[PDB]
Amino acid sequence: SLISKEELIKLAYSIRPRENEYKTILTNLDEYNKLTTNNNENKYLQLKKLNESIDVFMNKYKNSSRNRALSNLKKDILKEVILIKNSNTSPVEKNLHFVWIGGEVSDIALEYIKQWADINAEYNIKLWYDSEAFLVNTLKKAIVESSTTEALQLLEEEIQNPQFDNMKFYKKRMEFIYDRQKRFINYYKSQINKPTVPTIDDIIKSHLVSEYNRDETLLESYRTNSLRKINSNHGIDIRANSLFTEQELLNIYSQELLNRGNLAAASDIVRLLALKNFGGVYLDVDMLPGIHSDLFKTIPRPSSIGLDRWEMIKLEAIMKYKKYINNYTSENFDKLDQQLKDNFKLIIESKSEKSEIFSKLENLNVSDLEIKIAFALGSVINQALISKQGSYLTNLVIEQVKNRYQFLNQHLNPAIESDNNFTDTTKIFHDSLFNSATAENSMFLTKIAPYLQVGFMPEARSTISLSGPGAYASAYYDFINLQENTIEKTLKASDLIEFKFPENNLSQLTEQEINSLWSFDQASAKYQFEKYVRDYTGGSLSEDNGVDFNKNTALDKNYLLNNKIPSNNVEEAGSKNYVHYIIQLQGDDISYEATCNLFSKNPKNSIIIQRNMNESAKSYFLSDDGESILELNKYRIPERLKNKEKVKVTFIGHGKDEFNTSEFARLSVDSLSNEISSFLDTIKLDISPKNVEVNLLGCNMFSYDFNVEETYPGKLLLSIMDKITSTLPDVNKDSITIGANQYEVRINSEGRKELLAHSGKWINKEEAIMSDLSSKEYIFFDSIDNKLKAKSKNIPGLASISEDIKTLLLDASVSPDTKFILNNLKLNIESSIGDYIYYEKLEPVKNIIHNSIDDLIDEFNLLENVSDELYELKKLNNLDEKYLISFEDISKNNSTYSVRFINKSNGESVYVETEKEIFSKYSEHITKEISTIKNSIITDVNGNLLDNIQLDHTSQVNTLNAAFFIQSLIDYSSNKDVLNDLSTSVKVQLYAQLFSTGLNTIYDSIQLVNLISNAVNDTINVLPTITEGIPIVSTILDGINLGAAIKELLDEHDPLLKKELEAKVGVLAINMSLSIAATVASIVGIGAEVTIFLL
Amino acid sequence: NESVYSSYLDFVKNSDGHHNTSNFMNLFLNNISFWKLFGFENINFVIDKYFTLVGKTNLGYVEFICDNNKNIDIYFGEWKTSSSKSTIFSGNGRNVVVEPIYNPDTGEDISTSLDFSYEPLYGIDRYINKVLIAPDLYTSLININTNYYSNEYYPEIIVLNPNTFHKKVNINLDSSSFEYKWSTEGSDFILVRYLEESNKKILQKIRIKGILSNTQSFNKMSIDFKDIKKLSLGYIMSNFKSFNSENELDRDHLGFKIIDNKTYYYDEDSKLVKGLININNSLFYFDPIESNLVTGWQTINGKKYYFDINTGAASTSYKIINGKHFYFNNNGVMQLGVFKGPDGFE
Ligand SMILES: [Zn+2]
Repeated sequence: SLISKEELIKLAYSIRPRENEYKTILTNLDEYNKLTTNNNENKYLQLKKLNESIDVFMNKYKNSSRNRALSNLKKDILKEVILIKNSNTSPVEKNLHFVWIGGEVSDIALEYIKQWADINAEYNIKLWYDSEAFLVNTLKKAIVESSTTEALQLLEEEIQNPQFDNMKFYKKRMEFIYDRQKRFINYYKSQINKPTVPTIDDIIKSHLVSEYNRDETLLESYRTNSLRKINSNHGIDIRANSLFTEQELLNIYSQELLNRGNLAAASDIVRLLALKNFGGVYLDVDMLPGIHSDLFKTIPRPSSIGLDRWEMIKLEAIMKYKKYINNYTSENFDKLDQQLKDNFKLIIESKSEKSEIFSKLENLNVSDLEIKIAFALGSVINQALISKQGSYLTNLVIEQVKNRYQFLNQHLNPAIESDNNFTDTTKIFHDSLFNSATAENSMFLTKIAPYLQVGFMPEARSTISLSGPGAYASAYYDFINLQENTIEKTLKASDLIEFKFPENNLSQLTEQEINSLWSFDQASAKYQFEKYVRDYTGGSLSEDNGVDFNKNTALDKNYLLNNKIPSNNVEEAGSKNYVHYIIQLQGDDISYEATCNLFSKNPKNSIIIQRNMNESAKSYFLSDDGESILELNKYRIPERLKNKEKVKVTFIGHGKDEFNTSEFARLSVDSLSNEISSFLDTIKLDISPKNVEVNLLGCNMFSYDFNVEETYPGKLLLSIMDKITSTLPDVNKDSITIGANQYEVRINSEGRKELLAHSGKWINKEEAIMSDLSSKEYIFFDSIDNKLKAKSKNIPGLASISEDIKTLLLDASVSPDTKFILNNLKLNIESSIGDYIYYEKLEPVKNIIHNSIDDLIDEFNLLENVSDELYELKKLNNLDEKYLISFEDISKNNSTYSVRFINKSNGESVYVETEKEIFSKYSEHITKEISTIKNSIITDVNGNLLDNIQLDHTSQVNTLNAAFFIQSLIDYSSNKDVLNDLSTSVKVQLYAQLFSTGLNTIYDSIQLVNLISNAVNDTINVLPTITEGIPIVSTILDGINLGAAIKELLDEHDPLLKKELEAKVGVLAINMSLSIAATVASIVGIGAEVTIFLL
Repeated sequence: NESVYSSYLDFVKNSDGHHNTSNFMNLFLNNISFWKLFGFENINFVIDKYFTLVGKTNLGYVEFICDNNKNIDIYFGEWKTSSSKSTIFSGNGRNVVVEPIYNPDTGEDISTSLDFSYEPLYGIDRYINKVLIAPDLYTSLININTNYYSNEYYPEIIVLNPNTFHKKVNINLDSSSFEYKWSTEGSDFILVRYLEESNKKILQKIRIKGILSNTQSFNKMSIDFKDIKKLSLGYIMSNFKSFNSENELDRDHLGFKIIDNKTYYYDEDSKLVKGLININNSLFYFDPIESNLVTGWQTINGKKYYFDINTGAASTSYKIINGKHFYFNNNGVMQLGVFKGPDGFE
């Protein structure tokens, strides 16, 4: 489908002689042009050879004129690799792949697989497992439990402290995991060089019995029960099958199967091996068959429930009314209105059996060059894959996993072979990683740095970078761009849609998927440590356990004005255009002091409406340029904060001690929504801002990165949007952001940040400060997507935190445990900073300066597009070049457009037929811009086109936009332009509409040929300029630019120009020449001589 | 010409904000002694709606035009440095778009460098909005000559993201590295060089547009300082001090803003106006440093103006200040001598 070997020499013409790299490019291109569609893998490899031929030529010859054309050809290649893989439509191998590596299949997983088996009976079920990988889960649970006990007894005197960072406990627990895993791998290496070979289960049995107080018969019973369950549920073994062919793949699979216990990466590798050896579809157990689109075609949409939670409602109702999966907890569906439930009842009971309640597609049109992957949060997720036998792109995914594990092993095996403590080996591993650092793979090494910590310490996510979605995204970038072994280069979401799993075939928003989406982060780590210390010794050991009391202390204004404001050291250095309603909701001193300090951060632009006592709330703000506290009514403002554009509500309270807490300040999401509604009604009479922001602050109030709609801030925002957009005008839904801090941080006199712990005072838990400041993002509704996105974090702020970590690690008065905790925190911070660049999560500036730039880019893209389909139209129906298109006259004529082309040598008009309506739209836009330019030129004298200067800005910007558009069209050069000459077409149209009548009325071909010749000859400058570089004075008389016309009239003395200047404009120019003076004097003398005669 | 335009630029810079109203050109004509063209000194020169002044630079030219509000601003401008063409219009704001010069007859090799300097922005820097560098797909090296301290205003330099075939694009700044801090707003990188050169608080901003959108662009730019070179953007972000770049004065407005307690005016280009400008058939003064309205007595280039405490407009007739009596002409300049107020000739 690419251009032939010809038409390229006409494109890449250069003064340099044709180089041998250019000859290689031409040979590769022609050898690709002559090829057969069969064996798409080689059809792909020819393109993947031509591409690097072009890349080598460009890199070698940077200052080469050819590099223009070949860059457009590479882009064409980028749009041709998509065409390939769109030819094959063969049905996918009718196999459904499920993976359960290690442990036994849960009955929930089996019930989930039952839907796929029953509904898609055409496909056979493949539940992958291993013969000797059944006790890995037991070993992992045993080691983590023993290490938890060891760490708790090691820090027993410290864990009793309510304000104790659980990261130290996790550090000790990881030291113990690494010790136990080193013991296990030493045992495995010792017992693997034995006569014959023991099964991995045998080594695990021996280790568990000898060290972990286990019984062999229990392990054997578990093994046989798991084997029976898996086999009865369509179990397929891996060891007893040809799946582990390459030794490197076996090494990297056993790298997480037994060295680490990371069965997730084992699944990520065995799924790829299964999809390569055989074909079919892989699905994680959490996924469910899709529903029919038309089954719920009606619109019971509440518009107050998130679009994802709407799918959750659909599935929950489906499996609650007609029970398909056991114990499908309806905690989300069974709270909606009764009419909606009755409608769902009618819909579900009005259908046929299970075969039609859920969709089932056998029309999976994939190619052997392609794999499909599910989508989540606008990124790839390997929860659902489709690929034939030995798919080439799948092979690219295996190659990417192999390269990533090659780097990780190369930098880790030297660190782990030397027998050292966990801290020492991690230090060595990090040193090797960052000594081998490169600009290309800096984020990769940042992500894989806590490889030994994945699954056991919070915020450790390296599987995503080695075998998870990162590897698949890199493989997709390799496939689209024909590259190889790319690490961090990402693919735009527009080009990623072609590989998407069919949306009808997947119900991703599933209860088990949602349950598994909860990442092991600081938020979850807090409650995991709390559970550990609840199971050990006893007692709540909670932060709220410390004298949480319900006193009603009013504001000590003297305390605020004498200790809070004077001692303030936090500098905002931002915008400060906000009114900050510090609505403290709990009367305890823990919230009271946080309230006072947060007031002290910016006392003037902040007001306290403390709600410790119900019917006494009063705005305790600061007097205008004074040292006094002025007390208005509830939620009132000093009336000097009337022009403030932002309302920063900062509800202070204590959230419930539960993961994903449901109640904040003892008020749930609905009660707090009502409170915010009363807030908005009260402030509607005072302030009408533009950006509302809620800043919930308190213990157990994290900013969760996953399952945002299930979070307290997310549900709160989902509640207060109608009230925000109605009560407060000029506040669109996307301007509301809700955050959730956990600690109140101040800067003391020595510059050290301190947190108000629940034990009173201001403790200096530096790791807690920097983790809390790092882990906070603002949930905001996205009206363009009807989803709750997260605002970009303060990247300069995150880098400031990272630099603080750097300098504070440089200090020698810090514990080694704290040293490595802060190193890991810095790693996470820089990984998040890299993620905001890798995931395309940063929005453009979107202002007047950028809009003109962005609109120009969009115009250029549409220009290239239109040139592309006009090249397509000039390829078929012959008509290639030298038949300049006439955009002025395009006729729809009953949904089949008839466009006119004009030959160069003669005025030959052919009204070819096209079906695409894009030509009409582009012609309309071109005519509009040319009309704007023509209206900017009120008159032309002797074809000089006197500009009509407009001093208003609107006309100036309109004229400049039209001039940019037309000049970009006129000066166009491209790979397609040589066979198209779109630039010549637009230049001809502009010359016709300006110098003569419109191109619609120029059917007379004899003068049309002259018009074609003249338009191409001269260059028309349509850009707004008073003087076209001529060093002359400019005479602009009440709008008309006349200086150039007068100068050329007085220099050349064109009689025509004088005539049209006298007539059209009304300009008389005095010729001060001596010759004209002599002629006029002679004229007058002759007239005097002849007139006085009387004959 | 080059000499007269250089003198005009010196006069504009040496002015105290009186550089954009129509009366400014009358002051310039008095300074250049344009009355000597006719022969007598009592000539009142009329600066009308469509008055145009074209000044030739050693590189190119700049054309200023008068507006409907009797304000003079850059209508057009173009200057070429044999490697980079810089063009300013009025419809795209007052933005200097710097692009690599597209050599005709493309058979010859195409240059990869694209330089920029503050030299051509002398004097007219008070009319410029921003500098938009627009490298093409052939641009590999971008030289930013930041060592020019004889200016007053340093427009933000916006480097547009190039959809280029080059693996790396080099931004070479002719300055040190300890001066620069960095920041981000949206998906744009920001490098701010703040220094004290001859008691001048020079602050130069260089943002790169859309450079944080994807790793294809983040890892493409390489920063080259005078002391340390071949720095990637990640190196800058991990080694250089970071500041907060968002400010209220950088938003987009069309009229009067009351930011904090200071009033600013955003003209048609949604940019702050600076100096003594005509607004709504009234004369206002904005500080040539902070661009905010000032009320009271202002000595602009030696001439005293009074601006109302409430509305900020300039007094243009007999006025009573603190009980005392003052006289101002229609241009707002305080007058000395005997003049007729309502009470009589004072
Ligand atoms: Zn609390």
